Amino acid sequence: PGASIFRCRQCGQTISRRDWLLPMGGDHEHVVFNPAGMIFRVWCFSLAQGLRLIGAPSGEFSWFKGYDWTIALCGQCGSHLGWHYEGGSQPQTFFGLIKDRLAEGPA
Ligand SMILES: O=C1CC[C@H](n2ccc3ccccc32)C(=O)N1
Ligand SMILES: [Zn+2]
Repeated sequence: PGASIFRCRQCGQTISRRDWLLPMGGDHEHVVFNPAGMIFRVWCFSLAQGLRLIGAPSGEFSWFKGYDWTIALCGQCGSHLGWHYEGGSQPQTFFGLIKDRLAEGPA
């Protein structure tokens, strides 16, 4: 399989797997805008590794009802890869990662 692991596009750090994609609200892809109007194509993952979660969670402008977010950087290079979500149910936690900041390839 050549499409099974997601790595940081900037450095190659191991981040997630196609197996760990999560359909939240019926789709793994969510297109969203931050308060500064920046558009992100976000893929939900049940699980991710190789990140560094920055600060404490915030509910402010959460794209996912009932979840608080933390900034998720690449733990290797510090590139902004997305957010970790916590404090909801089914599931309690998940990752929302910026699709175009990942590279897909072989295990
Ligand atoms: O679910 C989220 C993640 C963080 C994101 N976000 C990105 C910048 C920003 C500044 C203030 C509050 C929120 C912010 C967002 O809009 N929603
Ligand atoms: Zn990186």
